[PDB]
Amino acid sequence: NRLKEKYIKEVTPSLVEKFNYSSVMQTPKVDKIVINMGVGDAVSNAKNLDKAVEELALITGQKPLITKAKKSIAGFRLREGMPIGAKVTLRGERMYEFLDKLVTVSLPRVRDFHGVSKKAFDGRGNYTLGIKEQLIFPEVDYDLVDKVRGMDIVIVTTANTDEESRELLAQLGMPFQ
Amino acid sequence: MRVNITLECTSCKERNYLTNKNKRNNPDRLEKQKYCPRERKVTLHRETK
Amino acid sequence: MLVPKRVKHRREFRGKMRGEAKGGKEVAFGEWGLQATESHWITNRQIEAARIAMTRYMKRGGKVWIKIFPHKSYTSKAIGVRMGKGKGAPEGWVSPVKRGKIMFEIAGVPEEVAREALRLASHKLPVKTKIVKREEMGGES
Amino acid sequence: ITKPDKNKTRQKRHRRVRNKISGTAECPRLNIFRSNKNIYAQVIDDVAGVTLASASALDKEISGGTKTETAAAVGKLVAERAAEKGIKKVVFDRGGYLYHGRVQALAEAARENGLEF
Amino acid sequence: STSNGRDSESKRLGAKSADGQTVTGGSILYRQRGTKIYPGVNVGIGGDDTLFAKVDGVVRFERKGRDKKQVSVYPV
RNA sequence: UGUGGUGGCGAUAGCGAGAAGGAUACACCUGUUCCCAUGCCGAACACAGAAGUUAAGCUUCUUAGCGCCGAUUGUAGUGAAGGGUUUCCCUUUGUGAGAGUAGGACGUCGCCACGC
RNA sequence: GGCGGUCGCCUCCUAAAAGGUAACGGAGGCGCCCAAAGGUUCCCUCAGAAUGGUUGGAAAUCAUUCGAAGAGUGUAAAGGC
RNA sequence: GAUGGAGGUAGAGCACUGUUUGGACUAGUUCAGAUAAACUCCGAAUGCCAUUCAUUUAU
Ligand SMILES: [Zn+2]
Repeated sequence: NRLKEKYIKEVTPSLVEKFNYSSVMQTPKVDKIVINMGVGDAVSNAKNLDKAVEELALITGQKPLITKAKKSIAGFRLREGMPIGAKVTLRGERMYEFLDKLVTVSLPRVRDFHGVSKKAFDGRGNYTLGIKEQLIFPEVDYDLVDKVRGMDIVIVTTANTDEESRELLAQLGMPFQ
Repeated sequence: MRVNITLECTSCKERNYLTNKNKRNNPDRLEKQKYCPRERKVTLHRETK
Repeated sequence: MLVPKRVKHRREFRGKMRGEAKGGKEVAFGEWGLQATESHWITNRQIEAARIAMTRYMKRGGKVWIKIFPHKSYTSKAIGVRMGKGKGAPEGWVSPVKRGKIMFEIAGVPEEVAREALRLASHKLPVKTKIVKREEMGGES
Repeated sequence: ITKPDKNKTRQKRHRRVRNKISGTAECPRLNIFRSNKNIYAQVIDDVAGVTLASASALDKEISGGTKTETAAAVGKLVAERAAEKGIKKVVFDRGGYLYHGRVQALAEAARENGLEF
Repeated sequence: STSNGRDSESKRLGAKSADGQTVTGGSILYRQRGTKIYPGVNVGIGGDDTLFAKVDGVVRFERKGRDKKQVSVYPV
């Protein structure tokens, strides 16, 4: 779609030269994108995962999973298997459209332009964004929203050393500092 | 809550089997397809009211 | 008195010492040792009495290693009670010591202070003893 | 990330198929290999540890199609060739695959041309 | 005045036929809890882990790889 | 011979470090029309393929750092037969460890297919 | 002797490397539960730790890398997996 | 007497669970040294089960 051209036409020559890759298999990629919502409020009101899921599906053409307890802790009134949050996974074209709407439309709606921190790379080459609310997107609306909540993002790639992903990630967008 | 029980055939009316159940878990009557020895055949047995 | 925190069993059997030490028969951390030549039980109070006597004599300190720990409990019944019902209540702690075991170690102090201190510790104890030094290996300073 | 190889994940299922299936000389073992461009087949007895017949996908002379149709030819070939050695009573080891796709094609062709399963 | 004092009946577990002994079909070889020993050629497992012959032959206790044991029965 | 497959033998067969290789084969890789699939996702499993590449798996070769297999002689115990106080200790005769070591070891045996 | 406790059944130690073995010896459980928590066919692999991530804190839920078992097994403990 | 076998005791060991002494360290793992009846990576002497076996013997 939009970036396969961009890879095979701007970036793969760059990255293949910057680290002197003897093969093109060696060039990193983007494998997944996984979205998280930590609700933690089906504890009280059962009608909270519902809105979380409505918003996340307004984003992407995909009904999200439902993550449950996985154990029972009394600090949060948790039994086992109390459905807590929802998640989504994105392959192929769902990833490039979503990255494009992240870099070119949605993200800059956030003010105080701190972009993306750099203590955010796991030490192995995958990256995780951060979002506080939901209003940052053109798929969301004004009134329908009722809570200030936002979503976690993780972008996983095939890279050994962090800096390789640093470049392969800035080169496609994601306006770092 | 657990109670012993008898399952009775539905064509020849012979109480062929003894078994259990929990009657707050299963409120209605059990129903199984069991070999009936009088007719040498598999038949719908049902629990005695 | 030394006491084990948190035993797993409240009572246990007693026997059967049948002397010969299984473990530390050489000096490990100090320069001078106190080695038992008979086999007997050694209690909390005997160890503390020996330790206090040994440390008081060494003005300017030095160092002292206690190498014997009471793991095993006692029991006992009371006067005026006939034989019969289950074991008595536990009263005490002990360690079994078999002949060969080094029990204390001292360093940082010349011979005579160390020898006098080990002499004073042994009169507090129910065993016969020798005094030993680190003798000869690949390295003994 | 580390994608695992598929061949080890199917060795791990093959070793559990084989806790039941095994082949003697009255009832040899019809095995199957399925690679990215072929499928193979051997007829194996295990007390002696040997092969009694075989047929391979695109090694010898099969072609006339390159859909699943390559498999049915191999099934028919091992059927004929094993009936040449006095063999009718084999047992089918799937490998670790499903009895579903182009392994089912080979198996079916085996059952039409001489081998009772 | 003690609160102990109870036990269960002993169960007579162990080996019931020897290595190198001839045996008729169906005879018990070993009573156990769980598979301390495993079944081998011509031997079955019961409902509570007992091992039995299926065929008449001699009994041979063997080694199953590195850390397990096996019983087999071999007819003449 | 080389490679693919499928088997026996207690890892002496394993782990980690290092190199090399694409002849066929093995793989990664490319797609979702059709058989089938995701408690979301063609990721997997299923199928249609053959642009691209030896980077990763795979194969071969070097390495005794980690595991594994370890003798010999000395002890500790203990069958029989005897002696002191009998808590415990000792002497004859037979058996003999666990530790700790000298050494071994980077597999060995077999069937099928194709290529040289 | 009385008062106190105990009286059937299961698991461990005592018990002396087959089986068996006392004491008002040392420790615990049972008098049920499950219509699936039974049968069978396919498929799967755990507990933790470290790193990042908005609410969210040590610890709910996401991603990666180490991880032979340090988990689970309706219910006591042993033997198994 | 010879040959095969089942089994965890006497040792002694710290891989697993309890109990425990010194030292280095750091997050803000390590080096040594002990110990056990209900601990075990290990493991005897003897006893026990067998055998178309052998030599004496009489059950
Ligand atoms: Zn009837």
